[PDB]
Amino acid sequence: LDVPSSSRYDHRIRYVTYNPADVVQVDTVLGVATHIMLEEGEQYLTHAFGDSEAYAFARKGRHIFIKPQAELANTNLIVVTDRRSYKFRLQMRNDRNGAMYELAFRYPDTQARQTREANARAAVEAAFEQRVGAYYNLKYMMSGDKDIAPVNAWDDGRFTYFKFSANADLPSIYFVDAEGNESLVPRTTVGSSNNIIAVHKVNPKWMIRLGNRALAIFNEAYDPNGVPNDTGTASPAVRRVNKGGN
Amino acid sequence: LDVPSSSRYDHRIRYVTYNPADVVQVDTVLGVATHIMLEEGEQYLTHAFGDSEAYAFARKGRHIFIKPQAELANTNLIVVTDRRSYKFRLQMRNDRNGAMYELAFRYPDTQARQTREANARAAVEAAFEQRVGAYYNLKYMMSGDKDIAPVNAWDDGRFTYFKFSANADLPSIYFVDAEGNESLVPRTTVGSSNNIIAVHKVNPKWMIRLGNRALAIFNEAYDPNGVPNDTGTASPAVRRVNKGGN
Amino acid sequence: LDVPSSSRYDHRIRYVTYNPADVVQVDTVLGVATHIMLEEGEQYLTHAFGDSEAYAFARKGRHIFIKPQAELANTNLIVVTDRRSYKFRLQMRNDRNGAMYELAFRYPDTQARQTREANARAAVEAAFEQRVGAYYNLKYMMSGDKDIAPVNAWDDGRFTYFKFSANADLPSIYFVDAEGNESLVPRTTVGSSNNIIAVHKVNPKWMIRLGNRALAIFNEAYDPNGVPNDTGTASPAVRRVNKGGN
Amino acid sequence: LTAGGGGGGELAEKLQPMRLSGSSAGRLGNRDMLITQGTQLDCVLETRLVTTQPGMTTCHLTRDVYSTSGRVVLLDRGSKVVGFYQGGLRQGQARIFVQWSRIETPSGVVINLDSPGTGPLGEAG
Amino acid sequence: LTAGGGGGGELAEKLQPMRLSGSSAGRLGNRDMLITQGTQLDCVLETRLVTTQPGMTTCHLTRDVYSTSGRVVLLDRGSKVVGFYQGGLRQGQARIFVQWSRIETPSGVVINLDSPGTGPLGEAG
Amino acid sequence: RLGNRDMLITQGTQLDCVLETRLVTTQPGMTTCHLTRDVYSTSGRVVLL
Amino acid sequence: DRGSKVVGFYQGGLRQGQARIFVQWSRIETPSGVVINLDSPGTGPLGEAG
Amino acid sequence: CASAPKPKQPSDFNREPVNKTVPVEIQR
Repeated sequence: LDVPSSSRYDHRIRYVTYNPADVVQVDTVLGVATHIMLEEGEQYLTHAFGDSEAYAFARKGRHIFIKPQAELANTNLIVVTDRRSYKFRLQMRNDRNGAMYELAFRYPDTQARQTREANARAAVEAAFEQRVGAYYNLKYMMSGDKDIAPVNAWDDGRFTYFKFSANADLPSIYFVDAEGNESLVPRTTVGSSNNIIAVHKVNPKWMIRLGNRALAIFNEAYDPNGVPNDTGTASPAVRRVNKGGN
Repeated sequence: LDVPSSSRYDHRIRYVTYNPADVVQVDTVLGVATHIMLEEGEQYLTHAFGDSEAYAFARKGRHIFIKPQAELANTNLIVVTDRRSYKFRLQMRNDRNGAMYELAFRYPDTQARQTREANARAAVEAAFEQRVGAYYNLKYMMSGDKDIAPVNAWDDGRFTYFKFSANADLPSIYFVDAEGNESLVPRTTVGSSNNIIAVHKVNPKWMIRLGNRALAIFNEAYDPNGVPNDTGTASPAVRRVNKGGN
Repeated sequence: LDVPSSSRYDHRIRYVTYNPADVVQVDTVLGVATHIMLEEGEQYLTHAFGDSEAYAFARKGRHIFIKPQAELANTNLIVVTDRRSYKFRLQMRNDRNGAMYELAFRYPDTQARQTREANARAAVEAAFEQRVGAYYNLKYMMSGDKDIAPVNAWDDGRFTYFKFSANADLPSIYFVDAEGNESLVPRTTVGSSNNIIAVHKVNPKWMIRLGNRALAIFNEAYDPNGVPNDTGTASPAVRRVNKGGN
Repeated sequence: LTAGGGGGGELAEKLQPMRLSGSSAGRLGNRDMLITQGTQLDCVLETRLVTTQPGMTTCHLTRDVYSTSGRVVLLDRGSKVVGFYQGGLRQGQARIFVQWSRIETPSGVVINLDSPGTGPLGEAG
Repeated sequence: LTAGGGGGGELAEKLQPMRLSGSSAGRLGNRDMLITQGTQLDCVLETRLVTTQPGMTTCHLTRDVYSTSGRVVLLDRGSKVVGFYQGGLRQGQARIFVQWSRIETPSGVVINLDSPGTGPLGEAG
Repeated sequence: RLGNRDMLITQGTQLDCVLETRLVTTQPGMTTCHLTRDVYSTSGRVVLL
Repeated sequence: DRGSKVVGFYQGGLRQGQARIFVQWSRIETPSGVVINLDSPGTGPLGEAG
Repeated sequence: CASAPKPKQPSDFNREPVNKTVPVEIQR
């Protein structure tokens, strides 16, 4: 028997920590309506009374109202939602003292699970931001129309970064292969001021076009081997794991 | 007469382990509704009371609600389902003590079946990964556009593996016949970082193409006889057994 | 009077062995439901009581429930199915003791029938396998494109077998007549690893084609006379008999 | 015995959105008992083909076909595939559409693959 | 056992307003598990293509494809894309419209991207 | 799965027969031929035709 | 922001005497995740239609 | 008078081993 705990402001609002192997001791009185407060997103499925006509039951979504509609009602209420089952021991008070207006639940299990994802998301973000053990290639040379040129270009072994000044237009960057053909390469724009274009490849030669002006970028320390992507992410400290199961 | 065992938080929640050759003692006091819970996926077909008028019945999916609707309602409940068939011995406690709110079943049969299938899956997986009795051919030459070349090529007697570095685009690999004609060969991309292309055939010559660049691979130690596939799988330690019968 | 035998767990659960020559002694107490479970795939046809008014009957597929509905319920139940007709002696108990919840069966007739079919199939398979007194012609030559050649060719006087290595594509094999015309011959792939094409004919010459490569196969000990097919099967031990009668 | 404003007509019609609904990724169930779309089955053509009259073709698999995981052989070598063509050629055409209908394993497995037959390098027809 | 004035026709039709409804900006939910419209997937064509008959194409991703955030590999390299064309060319056309239908990841992920297939620089068909 | 392979002839089986009637396609007509060889089952063990 | 990816489409092709195709830009994506459906016309560098 | 071009044929002059070092997938 778990007794709902009254608030410090008024003894008439009560809280209980849900327990799948326990029953809530509901001390109802004459002529008051008790609000049972269910969890957000719970799909109410069924309720059952051990004495149905002793109590009045109405539901609106996740809100439960009960009220004693008969004399000497000592019965049980069990309401099953999509995730769990609730247990109640409805004992009426003869003296009509110390009623129950709202009964609210606390879920250690659900908030504890959510505590896990908050911690895990924080760990994932920290792992992306530490970027430990990265080697940077700076041997990049350029030749062409220098007015669309970056101020800095480098790669970390996985992506290639071109940094542009604030007064420059951000041009379009193309992947140049061995025979000289240009092809599309995906880009993401990073940096606090969005001044860096990160392309998702390391290549020996690059093409930068803007309007009718062209600039060629040459990686002068191209490493064919590179570093393998064993984790599924852009960081060695974050693993992409198969959730879908199936 | 399997008498269930109560929780510690409240006597009103009681558990019993299923058994197909025993019945469960259910105590149905006056004024309570008992929650009989079936396992997920279990399909209810029908049921039969010792007295239909004696007790109240209500099912919603896999949830059974019962309630004594008459005096001296001492009867039997037999509810049959897709998987199993339960057996209850309903008997009212005239003193309105020892009420039961839920009857939770623990099933050793499904547990044994899951443990058996999990063990079989683990054995099959271990046999696949062990790959003992494997002979490796490493006598491979190449001539052509070396920029799309593998860093390694070998074969194990059944499949040919081409390994590519991390900065290399994965090319398309074709099967070359005696007259020089290329044709498709089925492909699977394996390796921790998807760096190995495994083609499902051992052949003297291979064609690697990426764009307008081409590279020819030559198996210098081609073994026409190979290793016979008597088991139906890629491993000699895993059979492929005809389930369908018919 | 086949008396069902109780289980070691609860007396209410009893087992009986079916017999086309004995009746089952069914003991019913008042206000309990007896579950008489039928066989798998067992198609219930009809039943018939001594008193439709002494026993309540409910059926759902292969599940049959009964209930005593009158005093001195001393009647008989005969439920007939396509496989078999059951038979029970229904005797109501005036003490409400020694109840029966389910009646579970065991079927010697079905397993006896199954063992005959298994024995017949096993005998036929043994006869197909034994293949005693077999002479094999091995004088086969070949000329043409040897890259598609078999590793072994022979015939047993009825079929011709070409064995191909593991790393070899299986080609298409054609019948060559006296004028040099090729025509389709039926084939079946045999061997543990599907390495052998058995063609259903013995011929002096064969042609093997794979793509644009051809290989001629010559039977250098061709027997025009062969071994007659007096049985109608591929083996002299198995006889094909006319079931259709008419 | 038994119990019982409307204007801008051209420019506004050219500015109607094309709203393509997004997709959501799934996952294949058992990849050891599964051959997925786009797998190339290499077979050898048995019947000589002449497209005067509609007719049925036949070929046999030259090689084993493995599952999408590359671990289990799902279609054996020597499996008989049965197809058909119809309709003939038009002027300027040089390839006939062949649909393959069913494949029979040398051990009794039949699966209805109603697939397009192609050339040795995947060219249609 | 069981329980239970109207004139100015030309000029006043040329002055009919074009009222185009405004838009409201939204936000992408998880930019780590999302590949958005206009991402360029670089694959390598496997089947040789001849547009005499309607057919089905196949290609494999040459590179890893990252999320919008550029932080997670969503489509691995070597993933098999399956497409199709139909209808053939008209006089004066030199490009066929190929639609790519599904992509299968080497780890078993399938997603229905029903996208236009383009050339190496995104020119349609 | 095919049920009984010893009592089965499947699609794509080639039946070799020899034409009896001379064929001239001026008028619609009926042809006739006789099997030259025994035709076995898919298992290759029983002569079905 | 700059680097925001804009996605459009064209259709129909040109007729004789035409030298500009009508492109409609459909949606834009900000490098920080903001997407707004702008179904605007695509023009040349000085606003000439198509 | 017109036949579809063939793909590039690789040159046969620079024939060299593919495996400069043994892979680690052989566990060597």
